[PDB]
This record gives sequence, structure tokens and C-alpha cells, in this order.
Amino acid sequence: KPDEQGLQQILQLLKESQSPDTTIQRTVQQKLEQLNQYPDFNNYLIFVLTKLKSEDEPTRSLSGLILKNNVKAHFQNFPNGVTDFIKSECLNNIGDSSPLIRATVGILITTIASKGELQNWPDLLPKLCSLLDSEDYNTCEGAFGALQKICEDSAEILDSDVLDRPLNIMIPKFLQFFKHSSPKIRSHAVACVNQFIISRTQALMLHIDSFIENLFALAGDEEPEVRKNVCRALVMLLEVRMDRLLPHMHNIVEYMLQRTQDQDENVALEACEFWLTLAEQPICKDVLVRHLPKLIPVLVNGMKYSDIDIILLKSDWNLRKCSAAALDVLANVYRDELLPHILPLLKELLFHHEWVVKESGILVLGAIAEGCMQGMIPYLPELIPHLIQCLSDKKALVRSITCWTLSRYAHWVVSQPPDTYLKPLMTELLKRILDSNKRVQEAACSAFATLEEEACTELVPYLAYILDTLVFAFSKYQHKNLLILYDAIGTLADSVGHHLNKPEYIQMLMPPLIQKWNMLKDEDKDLFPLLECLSSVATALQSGFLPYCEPVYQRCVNLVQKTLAQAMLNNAQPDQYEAPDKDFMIVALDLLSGLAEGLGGNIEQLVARSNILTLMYQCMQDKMPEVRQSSFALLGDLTKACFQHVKPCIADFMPILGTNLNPEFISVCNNATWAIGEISIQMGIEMQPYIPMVLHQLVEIINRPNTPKTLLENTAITIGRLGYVCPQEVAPMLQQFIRPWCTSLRNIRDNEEKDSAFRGICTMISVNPSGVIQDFIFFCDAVASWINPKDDLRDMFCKILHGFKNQVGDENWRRFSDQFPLPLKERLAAFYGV
Amino acid sequence: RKRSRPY
Repeated sequence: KPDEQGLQQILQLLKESQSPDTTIQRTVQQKLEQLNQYPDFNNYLIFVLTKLKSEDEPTRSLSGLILKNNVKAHFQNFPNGVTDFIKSECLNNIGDSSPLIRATVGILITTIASKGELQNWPDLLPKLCSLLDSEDYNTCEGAFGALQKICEDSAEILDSDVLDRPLNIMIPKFLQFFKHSSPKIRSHAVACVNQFIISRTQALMLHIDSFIENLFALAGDEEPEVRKNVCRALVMLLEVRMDRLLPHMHNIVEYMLQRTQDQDENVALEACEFWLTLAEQPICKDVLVRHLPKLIPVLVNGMKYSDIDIILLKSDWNLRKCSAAALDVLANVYRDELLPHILPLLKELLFHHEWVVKESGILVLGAIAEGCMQGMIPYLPELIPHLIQCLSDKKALVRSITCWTLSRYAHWVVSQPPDTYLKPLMTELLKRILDSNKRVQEAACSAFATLEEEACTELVPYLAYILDTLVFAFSKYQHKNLLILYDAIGTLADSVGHHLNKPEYIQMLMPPLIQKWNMLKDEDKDLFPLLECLSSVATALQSGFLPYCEPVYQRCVNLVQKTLAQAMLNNAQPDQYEAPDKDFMIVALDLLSGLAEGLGGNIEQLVARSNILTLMYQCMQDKMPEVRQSSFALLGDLTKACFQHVKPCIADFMPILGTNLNPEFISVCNNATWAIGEISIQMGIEMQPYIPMVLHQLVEIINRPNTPKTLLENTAITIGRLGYVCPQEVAPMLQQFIRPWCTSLRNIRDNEEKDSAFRGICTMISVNPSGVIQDFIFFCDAVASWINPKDDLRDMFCKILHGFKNQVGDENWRRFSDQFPLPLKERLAAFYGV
Repeated sequence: RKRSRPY
């Protein structure tokens, strides 16, 4: 209806929008974004597209596409008459003779359904399914092309009851068109039907057999698009209806082997996704047996690079990537049983003079490692030094994936004595950490970190060279590589422990780290691995970290507080206040815990002048249990380091621990139970009020069956410590816990924790011996677990044992000790005077 | 951890 004048100036505007020079283009678009705010404009756009057939097809289409963008944004304020007019024009004129016009109309229909929503245009689905039978191929083709994108956008919408589920006609209506003469039609049909498989929508599950039959009929179509979509369909079926597909499986996999070799990359990629998805299934192991000899070479050949990847480098998902993942899974499934089909390719690939072939070989060697390790062992004496040598190859990609492969054989490398394989590997690998190509830097540093997790103490002779190359890496690593260098340094620190605590190493390492720390910002993204790095470094250096702990402490306090403020704003009103990643706060808390434990009372000048106790109190009831775990650990370490700052808040903390003393959160409950013990020892007799609110819970916990060893040990130790500082309150309870207490602590080292716990059990025996007299054999067993007790604790054991011997009498003690095992009897006898 | 394996 809108027509005549103004249309000349709109045609002028379109001509201007098609300007050759950018200057007019990027000065005309302002006029367009001023005109969108007048909804009548859209009538002229759809009119130019649909009806002004005297103007050229590009201009008409461009009008349509401008109208597309006007729907992509601020479609909210479109008038109902305008929307109905565009709906009507597009949906009537779907099969225009020009394919460009046809596709413009298709994307208009798509966008008008994608923005907005389907139930605001509900006649669309029936109306264009009725056009689907049309005798004009173009109208049928365009209707299907729109349908496909509607399905791709809105699968879980049509599955839901929000539109009375029109799928129930669409699915069979589609299924009829698998038969159709045109390959494009068949492609659209199966592409529509594919979207609903994983949703396992009922409308398709109830025709699964018709669907599978039409797939088998299409299997022989030498059109690539059809085979692509059929591969996607068969991939999805492996996940959902494995049961219905199983009887046919051998034919399927023969087809899919011929399809993975197919001369098109996309077809091949889907056919390989097939193998990846199948190898995950539990039935697989017996399925592929008669095809593995034909499958494995196809995957190996796929693991070569394409020439296109060669030229690009010197994608996120490739045929190579998928083939290698499939081979890794097949390795983990068949273990050693895979080797006879793959080793003969290896001993050819690995020595080839075409470097890409050699590369595919090293990659295959790495990919099978996890599953095939045991059967690979007798060849590693040849392979590992060859891989070392390949770290010298002129082509960088070889060096990179060789680093990774060696990393995946680290466990065997460290089992052999250091001079054989480990020292050569480490020398060459440190050398290539300083390689000139960033790919090699990344791969070498990652492989080296992976190695350092397993070399452990064996690294200490090399620390000088290690730290030299590492601290030098700070100057060359620009972006991504620097983060992995933090990972490597943290792994080195965790791997060697206190053997790093020497001032020359500190002088090498701390200046660049503290530089990066000071110049990194609260809102930055690099400092997460650096926090983990410094947690490792400080936990290893302990007291040697003292000159550097100021900025990290204040920064971490800031992180915890900022996280808590963001979380508050989020819990009050989410729309403007997105929640923070509490991982930052968790690593900050763990790092402060390590600082306290490693530096001791030297942390007082930082605990005093900071709100760390307020923030910690703010953490201990956070609904994420890892936060609570970290916070209780930090509570205990502050208790140990400088309790004078903590003593005023004990009345606030102790009830919270009384609430969270709960073993269904094992990891949390451990640290909480332990903090109670450290706190009781620092408080002393002042603990009398807080004993009953925790004692019943501890007694329940230690008697819990099938409970992990660490929690049980810490529970017993804390019970003993509370009994040490408050014996009257705990003493009536020994009847109920002495048996598992000794069953646990008989296994633990003679550290100060055990000393505190046994001082506690002795102090409690001095108030109530009966609760031990009930079970005294287990106390004898536990005391026998002591190798080197303190002299006064040894006197206390003597006084208990003799006092109970004189209570029971000589002949009764004889019978009571007759069935001790010999080490028990004899240690107890010699060490305490029988 | 998510160390840069090649697949």
C-alpha cells in the first residue's frame, strides 16, 4: 500500500549504500540508523524487495537485508500491521525465480521467527508445510530451506508443549521426502529431522524404524551433502538408540570406513566423529574387532596434517584432531591388544624422511600412550632416545609434538635411573624451552611441567640449570607462554619442596615474579595461575619467603573482599551484578593458609592491620563448600601462627564450626575438625564453654563406618586435644570413642600432633580410667605404635600401664597379655617395664 | 590443569 514519492529517495539511498568508496558508505549508514526508528520505513524495504521488479536484483535484495538487520535489533516496537504485511509478503513470495531473492526472503523468514518467537506467528509452520507438497520446485526448496533453519534455531522449543508440539505432523511429513528426486530436498529433509534426535523427542522415537530404513536407503547416494547429513544422523544415533542400531552395525561401520576415506574433508570429519562417539560406548570392544585392521590405518593417515595446515602454520577441530582423539580412546579401550595393528606403521613412520609423515608418527606414538603403556615398555629403550634426538629436528612442529609425546611417557622415564633417559631428556627439553618458535616453547614447557610432577625429588641436582632457564624465560615469553611458565615454576616448587629454600635461588626467582605481581591488576586474567604458582612457591620456601609476603598478602585480602562484595550484590539483585568466579577467592584463601603455616608468627604485622578475620568469618558460611574448606584451613593456620589476633573472635567462630562439623562434606569437615584442635590447644582451659557443643558431633563422627583415613585421624587428634585442655568435660566419653581412636592413631607418625593427642588421652585417663579399662588392649596397641616418645609422655605411659597392672593383679595381667603378638608384647615389656 | 595436548 505505501507507494509513489519517497521511493525515489529510498532508491537513491540504496544506490548510495552500494557506493564503491568507503567514505560514502560509512556516511550513509547514519541516515539508515536514523530511519529505522520510523517503522513505516520497513514497509518500503519489504516492498522494494518483493514488488519493485523493475529495479535490479542486488538493490532489491539489499533492501531485504537491511530489513533483516532492522529485525535483528529493536523488533520489539514493530507495529502489528507492519509485521503482518512483511509476514504475508515473504511467505507468499518464497519461491521467486531469482535464487538471491529467494535466499533474502528465506533469511527474512528465519529472522522473523528467530527474533520474536514462533507462537507469535503460529500459522507459519502449517502454512509452509502445506507449501511443501508444491509442484513448483522453487517454492518447495525455499520452504524446506526455511524449515531447516527454524529447526536448527528452536529445537527444544518445538519439543516443549508451548506450541501444542506441531512436530507430530512435521516428522512424518519430512520422512516422506527422504524419497524425493532432488538431492537438495533430501538434504533439507534429513537436516531438519536430525535436530531432534538428541532431544529424543517422542514424535521421532515412535518412528525410529522408518527413519533408520530411510537412512539405509540413502546410504548409497553419491551426493556429498546427503552423505554428510546421514553421517551426522548416524553419529547421533550411536548416543541415543544404540539398541535399535546394533543388529545392523557391521554394515554401518563398513559404510563409515568407506566414508572416512571419502575425498571431502567435511564428510570425512563427520565419519570420524562416528568412531569417536562409538569408542565411548560399552558395547564397542566386541563390535570393531573384525574391522580394527582396516580402521586403524585410516585414523593414522588422518592424523597427518593437511597441506593446508602446513601452510597455515608455517583451526579448533580437524580430521587430525578427531582421529587422534579416537585413537586415544581406542587405546584406552583395547590396551595392549591394539599393538600388532599399529606398531608396524610406527616403525615405518618414525624414520621417514618426509617430515610430515614423521610428525604423524610421533603423534601416533603419543596418542596411544595412556592405554598401551605396558605393551609399549619393551620398545621404549629404542624410542625414547630417538624422540630425544627428534627434539633437534629442524622442523618446529616435530619438536613440539615430540615434547608432548615424551611428556606422555614420563612415568616410564622416571622409573629408569637418571643417567639413562631422564638427564638427557631434561637437558634437551630445557634447551627447547628457550626455542625460537612459540609453538615449541608452549609444547616444551607444558611437557616439562608434566614431567616435573613425576620426577619429584630427582630434580634437586639440576635446580641451578632448571631455575636459570626458567627465570630467563620471563624475558622472552610474551603472552600465552608466560602462563605455562607459572605452571612450570609452581610444579617445580611443589615437586622439590623445602629443598628450594636457599637464598641464591630466591634471588634468581623472586624479582621477576614480584614484578609481574605488582604490575598485574585485580581485574586481570593472568593472575590465576600466578596465584597457584605463588601458593606453591611460598609453601616450599616457608620462612625464606618473608621479605616478599607484604604485597601478596594485601592483594589477596583485596581479592577475598572484592569477591564477597560482588557475591553480595549478586545475591541482592542479579540483573546488573553478575556473580564472581569464587575460584579466585578459593586460591587466595589457600595461599594465605600456606603463608601462615610457612612463616609462623612473622605474619602478625599483616594479620593485625587487615580485616582478614572479618572476611574469613564472611567466608565460613558461603554456600560453596570449597570456600568453607579453604577458610577453615586458613583459620587453623592463623591459630597456629599468631593466635593473639584470633582470640577475640573465637566466640563468633566456634558456633560456626559447630554447625559445619558435618561429614557429608568430607573435604570441608576434615579441615573444620582439625581447626577445632589447633584452637583448643591455643586457648587452653578457656575452652570449657565450647566443649559440649562439639563433643557429641565428634563422637558421632569418629564412630561413622566406612570413613576416610584423614578425617578419622584428625577427628581422633582433635578429640584428644580437647581432652588435654578440658579433661573434665570430655572424660565421661572415653567409653564411646577409645576403640576407633586407637584403631586410627596406631598408624600415624610420631609427630607433635600424635604427642598432643596422647597427652590428651593420658590426661583424660587420670580423671576417668574406667572408659579405658573397658578396652585397654587397644590402648596398649596404640602406645606400642610409638617409636620415640617424649620422656614425660613415656613416663605417663609407664604410670598408666603400671597403675592398671597393679589394679588387675599379676596373674590377671598374665592372662591379659598372653595373646599379645610378639612385637607388641616385647616392645611394651622392654619400653615400659612390663 | 588443562595442559596443551594436541587434541
